[PDB]
Amino acid sequence: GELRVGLEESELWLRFKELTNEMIVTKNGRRMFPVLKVNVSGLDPNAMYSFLLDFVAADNHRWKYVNGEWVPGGKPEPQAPSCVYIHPDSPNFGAHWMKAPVSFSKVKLTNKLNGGGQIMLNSLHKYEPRIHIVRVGDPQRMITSHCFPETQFIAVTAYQNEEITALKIKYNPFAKAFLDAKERS
Amino acid sequence: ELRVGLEESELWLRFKELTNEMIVTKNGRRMFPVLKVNVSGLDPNAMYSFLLDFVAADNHRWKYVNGEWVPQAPSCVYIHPDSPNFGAHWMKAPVSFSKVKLTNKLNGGGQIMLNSLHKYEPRIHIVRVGDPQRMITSHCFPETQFIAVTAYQNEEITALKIKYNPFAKAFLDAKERS
DNA sequence: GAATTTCACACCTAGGTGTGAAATTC
DNA sequence: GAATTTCACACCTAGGTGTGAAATTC
Ligand code: NA
Repeated sequence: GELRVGLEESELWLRFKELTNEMIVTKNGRRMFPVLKVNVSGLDPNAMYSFLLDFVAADNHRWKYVNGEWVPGGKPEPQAPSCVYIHPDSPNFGAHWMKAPVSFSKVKLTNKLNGGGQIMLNSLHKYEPRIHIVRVGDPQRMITSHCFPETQFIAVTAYQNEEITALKIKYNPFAKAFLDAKERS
Repeated sequence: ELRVGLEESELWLRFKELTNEMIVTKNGRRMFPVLKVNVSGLDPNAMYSFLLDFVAADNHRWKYVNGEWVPQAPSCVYIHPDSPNFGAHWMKAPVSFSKVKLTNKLNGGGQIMLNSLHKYEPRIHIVRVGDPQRMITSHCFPETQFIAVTAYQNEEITALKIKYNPFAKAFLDAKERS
C-alpha cells in the first residue's frame, strides 16, 4: 500500500541475525543494540500519530545454548506479547515522523516488573520487535502494526554466543573500551 | 482556572536578590537555575504546545562597576521538546525548559539569541493545537529576570552557580578543599 | 588602556558497555 | 553440579561547568 515502514541499517541487523541475535536484560533495564530505527512514508503529514514498540514471542517454547548451538528446550507455554514502549516523540504529526528515521534508542529491556517504560522480557525466550502506529484523535482508533523479522533476538542475562559479543563490541560505541583493548593485542 | 506557577521559586529569588546573570556563548548555554513551571486547569484530553521566549525587562544597557550594576525587541521562541502533547501530560509533572540554550548568535537549533549585558524576563506561552481561533496565553515570571553576560561579573552570583549547579561540582569541591 | 568576548582546558555529571567472580537457582 | 542471574568494577561516550590567558572591540 502507501504506508511504508522500512528497517534502517538492515545489513548490520542481518549480521547479528545470522548468528542468532541476543539482547542483554538486566534488573535496571538494558538498551538494545543495534537500535531499532525505521523509515516511514505514506502518513498524512497533518494527522497526529503515536509510535509504540512491543515484542512478540517468536515461538511457544524457550531456548538453550548447548555446545555452541541454540536448542529448542522447553515444553509449550502461553501467549503474551510484552508491554508497550511509547516512542518519546509521541504524539506528533505525520510530517515529524516522516522527516527523519524513527529511532527507538532509549527503550530498555528488563527481566523484572518495574516498568518506568521498561519492557519486561523472559530470559532465554526469542522475540520479534513490532511497531504500532496509532492515529491520535480517531473515532475509529486506527492502528497499523509492522513486524521486523531481521531484528529477532533471544533475551539473555549474559551473552551465550561469543561471536555475538564480538559484534556488539565492534559496533556499540559504549563498548569501545573493549574494542580498543582487542586492538591492543 | 488555567494556572501556571513557578517551581523552585526560592532558588530563583536567591539569584534574583543579587541581580541574576545568565551566561550566553557562541554555540549556546543552558540556563541555571532551570525554568520549571506547574500547570493546572488545562483540558486533560486537549492537545497543547508550550513555547518560551524572553522579553526585555528594561530599556538600558548594563555594566558592572565596582561591585554594583549600573545602566529591545523580543527574542525568538523555543518550543518545549515535549510539544505537542495532551493537557494531562503537561499537568502531571512540572514543565521544565532544561535544554534551551542561550546564545549571542543563532547557529543551531534549540537556541534563543539574547544580546549581552541586557536584562531579560522569561515568558511562557500555551497554544491549543488545531485551535481554529488564534489563541495564546502568556505568563511572565519576574522572579526569573536576569542579565545576559558572556562572563559572570558579580562574584556572589558565581558562588551560587557553583553551589547549586551540579555540573559545576568540580569548583565546589575545589573550594571546599582550599 | 579598559571593556567585553572567545577559547582550550581540567573536571565534573550522567549514564551505557562487557567482564568476571560470586550468588543464586533447579 | 551446573545453568542462570547478579553486581561491583574499570573504561568508555556524551556533554555541562567555570577558569584564566588570549583575542577582540570600544
Ligand atoms: Na548560538
